[PDB]
Amino acid sequence: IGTDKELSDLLDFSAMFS
Amino acid sequence: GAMGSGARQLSKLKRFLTTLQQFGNDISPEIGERVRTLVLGLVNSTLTIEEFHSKLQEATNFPLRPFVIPFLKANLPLLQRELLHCARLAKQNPAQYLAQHEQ
Repeated sequence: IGTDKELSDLLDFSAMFS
Repeated sequence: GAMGSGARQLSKLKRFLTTLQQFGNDISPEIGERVRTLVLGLVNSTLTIEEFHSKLQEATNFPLRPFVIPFLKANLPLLQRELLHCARLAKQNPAQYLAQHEQ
């Protein structure tokens, strides 16, 4: 996916797998 | 290749920090100082990725993606190298140490 990829590829993990 | 690719990582580092910075911008008037000190420290060669991320967990809460701490290690060369240029213009006496911690 995109949008703040640099921030997502390092921050947050549960909010995406939940 | 060209001379000056270290500018790339600064995009994620300068951006990432802006998020975790607020994650703990409600603890006390010192965290705001911690987050600021953590970043300046990691760049001042007085910190480290494993430490910055490990410590930031308190002030900014870095415990996120298990692969987040390693990222800074890959982009660190850019943030350090690129920032080293401007840092050279200052070259003060780091021996002063204002925070001083065990780490």
